[PDB]
Amino acid sequence: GGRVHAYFDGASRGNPGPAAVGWVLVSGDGGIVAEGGDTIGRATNNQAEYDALIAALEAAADFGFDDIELRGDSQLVEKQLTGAWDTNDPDLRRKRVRARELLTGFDDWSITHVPRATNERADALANEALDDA
Ligand SMILES: [Mn+2]
Ligand SMILES: [Mn+2]
Repeated sequence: GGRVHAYFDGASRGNPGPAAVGWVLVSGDGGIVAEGGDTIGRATNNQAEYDALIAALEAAADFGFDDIELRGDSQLVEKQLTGAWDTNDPDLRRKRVRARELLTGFDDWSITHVPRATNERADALANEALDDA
């Protein structure tokens, strides 16, 4: 039930190195119903952006929304998720299958690119968690 705008962001300090995720669930009247930031251990930049997507999807599914608008600032996640790009990387393939499994739970979905400054809150959640690692 209901629409949510789900922001997500990864942070990582190596290839791989210490990494974290951040995510924010907004209603349409603009309330932050839930948000999160967590350390995830060692991961690449691209892994952390995916892991933040998946954490956002899991939170939105938990809250039982039926219509999700994903908002993030990772080209690689967007292009792969929408099928514009593919990858050989079996790990990122698995993360896409997981994201798509989660998406199948919503009646409708979308994804939109926002500049990182627009994604400031998810970015702050990820980085504050990472700064504490
Ligand atoms: Mn990002
Ligand atoms: Mn960021």
